[PDB]
Amino acid sequence: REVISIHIGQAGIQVGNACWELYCLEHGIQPDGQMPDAFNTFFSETGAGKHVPRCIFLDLEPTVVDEVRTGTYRQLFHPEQLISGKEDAANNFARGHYTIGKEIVDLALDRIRKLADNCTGLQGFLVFNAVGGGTGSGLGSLLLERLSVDYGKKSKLGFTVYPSPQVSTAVVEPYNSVLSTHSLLEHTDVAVMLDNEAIYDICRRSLDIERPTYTNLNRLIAQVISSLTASLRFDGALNVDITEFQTNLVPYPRIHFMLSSYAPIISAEKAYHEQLSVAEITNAAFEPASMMVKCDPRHGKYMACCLMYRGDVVPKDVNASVATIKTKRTIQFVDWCPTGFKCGINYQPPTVVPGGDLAKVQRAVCMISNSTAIGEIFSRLDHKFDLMYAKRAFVHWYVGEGMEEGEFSEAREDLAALEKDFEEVGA
Amino acid sequence: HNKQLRESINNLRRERIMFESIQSNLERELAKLKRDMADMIQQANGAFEA
Amino acid sequence: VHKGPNQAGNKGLLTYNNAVGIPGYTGFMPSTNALALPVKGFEHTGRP
Amino acid sequence: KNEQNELERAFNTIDSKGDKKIDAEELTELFLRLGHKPKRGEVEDMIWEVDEDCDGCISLLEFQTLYTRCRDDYEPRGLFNVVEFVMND
Amino acid sequence: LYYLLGERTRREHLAMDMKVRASQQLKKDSADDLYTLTAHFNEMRAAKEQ
Amino acid sequence: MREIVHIQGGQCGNQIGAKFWEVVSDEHGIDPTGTYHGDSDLQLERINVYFNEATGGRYVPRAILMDLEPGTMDSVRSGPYGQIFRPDNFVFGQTGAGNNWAKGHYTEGAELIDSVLDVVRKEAESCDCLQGFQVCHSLGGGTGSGMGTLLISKIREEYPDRMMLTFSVVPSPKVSDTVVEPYNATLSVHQLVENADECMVLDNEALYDICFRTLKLTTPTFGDLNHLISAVMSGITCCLRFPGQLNADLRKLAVNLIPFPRLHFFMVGFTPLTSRGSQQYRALTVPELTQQMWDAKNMMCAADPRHGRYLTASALFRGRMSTKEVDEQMLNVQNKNSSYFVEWIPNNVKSSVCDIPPKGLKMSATFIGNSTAIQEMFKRVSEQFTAMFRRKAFLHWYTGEGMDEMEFTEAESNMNDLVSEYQQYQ
Amino acid sequence: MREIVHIQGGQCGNQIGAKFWEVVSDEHGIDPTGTYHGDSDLQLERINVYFNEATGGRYVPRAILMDLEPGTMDSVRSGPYGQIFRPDNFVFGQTGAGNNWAKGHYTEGAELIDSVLDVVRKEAESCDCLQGFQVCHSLGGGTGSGMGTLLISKIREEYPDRMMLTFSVVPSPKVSDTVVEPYNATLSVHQLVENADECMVLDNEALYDICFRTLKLTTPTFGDLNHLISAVMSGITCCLRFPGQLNADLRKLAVNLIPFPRLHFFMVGFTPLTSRGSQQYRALTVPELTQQMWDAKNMMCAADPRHGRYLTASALFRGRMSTKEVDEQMLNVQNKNSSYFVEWIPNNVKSSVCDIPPKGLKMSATFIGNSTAIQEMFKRVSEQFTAMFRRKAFLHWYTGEGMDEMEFTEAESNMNDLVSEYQQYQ
Ligand SMILES: Nc1nc2c(ncn2[C@@H]2O[C@H](COP(=O)(O)OP(=O)(O)OP(=O)(O)O)[C@@H](O)[C@H]2O)c(=O)[nH]1
Ligand SMILES: Nc1nc2c(ncn2[C@@H]2O[C@H](COP(=O)(O)OP(=O)(O)O)[C@@H](O)[C@H]2O)c(=O)[nH]1
Ligand SMILES: Nc1nc2c(ncn2[C@@H]2O[C@H](COP(=O)(O)OP(=O)(O)O)[C@@H](O)[C@H]2O)c(=O)[nH]1
Ligand SMILES: [Mg+2]
Repeated sequence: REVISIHIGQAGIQVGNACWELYCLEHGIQPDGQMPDAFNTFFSETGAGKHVPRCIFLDLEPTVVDEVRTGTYRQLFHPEQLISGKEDAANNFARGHYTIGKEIVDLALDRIRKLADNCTGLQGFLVFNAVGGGTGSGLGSLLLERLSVDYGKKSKLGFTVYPSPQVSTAVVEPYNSVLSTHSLLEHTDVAVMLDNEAIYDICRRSLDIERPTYTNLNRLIAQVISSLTASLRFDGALNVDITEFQTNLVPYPRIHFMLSSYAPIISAEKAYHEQLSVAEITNAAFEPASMMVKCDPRHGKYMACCLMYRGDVVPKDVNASVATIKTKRTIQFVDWCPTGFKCGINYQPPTVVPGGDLAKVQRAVCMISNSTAIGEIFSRLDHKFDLMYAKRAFVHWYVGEGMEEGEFSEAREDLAALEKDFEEVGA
Repeated sequence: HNKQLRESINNLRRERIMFESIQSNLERELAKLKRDMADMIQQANGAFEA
Repeated sequence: VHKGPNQAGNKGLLTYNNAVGIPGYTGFMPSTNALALPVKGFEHTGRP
Repeated sequence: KNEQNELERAFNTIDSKGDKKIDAEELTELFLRLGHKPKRGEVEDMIWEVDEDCDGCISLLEFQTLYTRCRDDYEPRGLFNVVEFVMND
Repeated sequence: LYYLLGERTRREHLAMDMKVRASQQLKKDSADDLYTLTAHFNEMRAAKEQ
Repeated sequence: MREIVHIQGGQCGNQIGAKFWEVVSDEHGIDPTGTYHGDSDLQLERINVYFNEATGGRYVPRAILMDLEPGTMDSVRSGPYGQIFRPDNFVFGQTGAGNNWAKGHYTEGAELIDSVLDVVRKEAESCDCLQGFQVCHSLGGGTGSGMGTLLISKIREEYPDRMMLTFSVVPSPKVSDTVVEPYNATLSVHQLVENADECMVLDNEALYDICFRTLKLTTPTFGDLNHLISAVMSGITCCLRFPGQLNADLRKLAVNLIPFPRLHFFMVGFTPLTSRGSQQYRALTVPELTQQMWDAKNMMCAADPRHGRYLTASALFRGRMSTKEVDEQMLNVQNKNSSYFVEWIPNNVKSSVCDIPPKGLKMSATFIGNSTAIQEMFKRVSEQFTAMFRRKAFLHWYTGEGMDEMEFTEAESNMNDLVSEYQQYQ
Repeated sequence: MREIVHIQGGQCGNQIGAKFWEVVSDEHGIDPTGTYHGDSDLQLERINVYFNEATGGRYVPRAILMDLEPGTMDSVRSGPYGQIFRPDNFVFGQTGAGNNWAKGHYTEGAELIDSVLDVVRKEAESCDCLQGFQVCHSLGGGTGSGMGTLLISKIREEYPDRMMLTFSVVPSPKVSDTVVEPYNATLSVHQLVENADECMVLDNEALYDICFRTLKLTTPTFGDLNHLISAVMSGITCCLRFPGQLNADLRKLAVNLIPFPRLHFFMVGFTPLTSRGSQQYRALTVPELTQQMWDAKNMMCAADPRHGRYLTASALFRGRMSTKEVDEQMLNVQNKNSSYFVEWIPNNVKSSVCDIPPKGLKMSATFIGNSTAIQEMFKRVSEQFTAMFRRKAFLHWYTGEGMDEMEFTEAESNMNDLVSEYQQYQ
């Protein structure tokens, strides 16, 4: 049972730069790459006293990639994986999908080919990218397209980073986001949205760090992913693999967008503070003050929820907890499903990273649900997309690259169809 | 500041929506239960007369 | 009637106690001075 | 009720498609009939502060509770004052 | 004006919440009375059988 | 002589069977290395029902583990009494179904079921006279329900004359693991009512409630729940493995408890079950066991039997007892609560006595009741099935694999006619 | 054979019962670990009245502890002879009523009485031929008075033909611990006049006076008072457990003492009670016992009988005594002070002899007199009840909980006709 992880764009490989640091520490691998069977799902044992990740960083600008090449993880991250282009897509979906994709995607998927042939029990792929940028959106969609036509039946777990409504670093993010979803809809099987402003508020409120950088963000992103694959990496009382989300969380072939959350995101002094048990973290996983997307789940009705439990938990109290949640009436469910839960329990507690701001906790919960607040998110992005598109702003860059208005309009009405789909299902 | 207050009000109203919906569902279930109550009364009367 | 839940005093085969009583005693006897049941007519399970 | 028959007749004459829904755009044509030019962002606010249960659209029940509330006594009377004008004339 | 509107809508929302809580209490009452009535009907069934 | 092979499916089935083979080996006195170390001779004559002598006192169980994910098999070999199975009996897939009944019944079955059929065949003709088959599995999971269900169908087609026991847990909304519980349970039950001879229904909700109230445990892990189910399974099969003053075989219990070919869903209890703090303060008499046995809060289903009637009932006792006391206790229970029994069948209680108690106890019992309160469970499930199916949720992960819609309507109709005929005979 | 189920309610009842079971176990020679260590066979043949053997000489009391604050349970388990009760009989709430009769009768009763009824139902069906029940409780508190009252009412409506003893301490103005003493006593007495067959009025005032004058104790804690009350209760039921020249069971004593269905409030005493300093200067004869029995200062109630008349009286003697001496003494004490006895009833004294003295005495006695002076105690309480009820002090705590005012009017009216008919027969 093995799963490979590809990273697209500037944000994706920074996430991976934190993720694999967490992985090698969790499996006791020094950054040079050797230990002083559970690792087999991420690391292949070459020769003697060496392990190499099942991953490929890829990006168009060489700055961030060769910073990985020269950093502390020279020996661990292997030479061929780190694919780097010569020049950026420059926040231009057309430039990252039609000009430079045509030269880089074949080299990438030919690497993925020999990676899958090295693997034996491939569970699925999982991609890391942000759709606001050019490289993450454009060749990310192009790659996912060629991965779908090549394998198709294998699960594809897409952990995307959407632009925040009020916090924004770029300008053409609406154009690139919409053009990303136009392919993300019919290519990814299981796609999890993670905003930035929510993580800012989480680090501000619970972690009480006044001045956070991207490092702490990516640190807790790795915590979430590691807590999601812990069921495969280690045995538990009730294990749940990568194919179960495919079944238990996606009621329709076009409704796959999952809100994720994590608990307890706590500081060092506050672990000393509070008495921790299952009931309060099961609660705190449902407040919007602890979700990974800046959206209000009270505005929406849940479709299905999944609960990853790590550490020292029995099935008794977690079953009692979800009982209290199901009988609470602050939050409601759809009338379509009576049993809207999918639990999972693993024995190994979450590990800590030196320099990280989380305390070592006895037990933690990773929630992944499905709601209609996402349907509100896409409308919020759609509104500011049409505001800019109405004046034909910035269109000449994409047209000069070689695209037209047809895919603009059809992606616009494609999101409109997605809006209608959500409004119909939520009823 | 006006926009902040407006957003807060909008949130409050959108939660009021959820509250009235769950109220409606609970009322449906309560009506079904009182129907069951009346049925049990009728069954008891029948057994007593028998 | 005589057999009841939760009391292990008077569960012996004989109604009375042979140790300190005559039949029709209706006095309490402990479980220690109470007879044991016969399982079957032949007493062993072996094939030499 | 003797005011309320004409209230609901005023409501459907303000409406054009005849349904429960009235949009700010129909409100713009009503403003054109009144004669004074509304602001750029005024008519959305006027509909938003009164539309309470549903969203975007305004409903007959919403109009009704708004009317009896604004009949009573520091309260937004945005759309109330203008319909009252229709009631007066 | 918007401040006062918020002050009003908060009270209305709290009223809705308390109505929901009362509905839950009535749910519990109705469930208990249903259980007792079913028990009574089973008793009457035993009586008429005897 | 009379032979019972064991078939374990899915994760729950494997962990239940692990505890089951631990307690059976404990009863027959064989150590976890596979050799005999008992004291009494009574254990030797009836190990041929559950074992095969290999070489020099090496008794391997007549078991077949079957699933699709190596985690469960590793957890089997990890714990004690895992070194005694035959590695060839570890018939085993590689992909994994994962809560998808269509995966467990149409795609992965086509390449696993021929192999499991090979090994279960070879293990069937390895012995002389089959009594029947014994399958432990779930109705919520994918690799347990679907694969085990097709296995039942294939087996009942090849050996239609042998008995068959199915210990199947059912899901409940109060202890709910997954989301597709009704889509799995409805289809499996739909197939079990035409294939299986009888089913012993279990559920985790009643077990948790038992360990809370009667056992008064603090942390009811899965180990103790599987421990209770194992004690139940040893209790129902003790008649063949040991002599007694009145012997009741499997077919004997079936013909005593099954009045109609579709009325074969049993609810089970177990006695004695006492808390450790009160373990020495209690007494051991047949009335004491009977009071705990006929209690409604001791059933291992989420079906209050006082909301219906017992069609029939059975109690298998273990220990030195007087059958006169046994029969008068059954008569007292039938005479006092005469409303809770059916009218048109007199003497609704079958009994049996075996003279060997379980290890550590002086006297135990095992209750098996075919009541009509089970229709509450199936209505409770079928209504969730209709709630999801009426708006076609989650339907496409099944229709996209080979299943069609009329199968779901078939399971609906079969579930509905079953519960209606239960309501009829009530 | 004849059976007595013991029920303890409230803090007063539980601690009294704790010393009670200590004394009883001492008399039957069973050590606090629950095994037999006596010497004669006379102790064995009548422990089915009070105990049930669990397994191998482990005798457990037939008692039910019932309260709402775990501190009493802790104080029970902490002391010796604490590990003998069955943990299942520790039926027990969690909130606490706290001197609120409505809390003990309407709020917590509704969810605690069902469970305690199931426990006492199992304890009563565990025995064959009920003689009656024995309920120790208080009248001042809430969880003892109101709860025990509801339990008595439920039991009387279920087992109407069985006897019932209740030992109730009553409040006094001189020993006045709580403040709603009249509000609790009046309602409880109003219910004990209709439900309970007979009760024994006790009070802490007379007990303190006894420990000061006769015992000449320095620090009369609650342990010694409960020791006295325990000795009296043991003296009452000595007749069922040990044979004598003249048996007098509970029902036999009831019919000998109760002339009219409402005249069942008895003042009780106990002899001998002498200080260890003066036990050397005393003798041990039946006159020596009797002239301490009929002493006014030896009654365990604050109702001096020389303010009224005796209706009936009983004496239970224990030890190898001469029945002529017994009867000539009852005749002499009836002829000397003839005015204090009722006129239209000849031979107002029932007597009885048992041949087994308590451990530590050669010859003992127990006086149970049904006088008419108890109208003084009820008058003393009813006037405090009216004094508060005249302008509704403390009333909202009860009326706001479900009770109404006409219950109080009913209670005082029943108290008033009770006292007036005692005065009538005087
Ligand atoms: N959470 C998080 N987001 C990041 C991080 N780095 C970049 N981003 C997001 O990435 C978006 C812009 O895209 P980039 O990742 O900078 O670069 P790109 O996606 O490859 O697109 P190009 O700049 O054209 O190459 C910004 O809106 C950021 O929000 C990071 O370390 N953590
Ligand atoms: N009693 C018991 N039940 C279990 C155990 N493991 C899982 N279950 C139940 O089985 C259901 C899930 O079945 P699963 O093991 O996933 O079936 P599978 O995926 O087909 O192998 C859950 O509802 C659990 O309640 C166990 O060890 N003991
Ligand atoms: N003899 C005796 N009386 C007690 C003891 N504890 C409390 N009391 C009496 O009980 C009365 C108060 O009633 P209480 O015990 O609180 O009743 P409850 O609250 O219902 O349990 C006081 O007047 C005390 O005199 C005790 O240990 N021995
Ligand atoms: Mg970039």
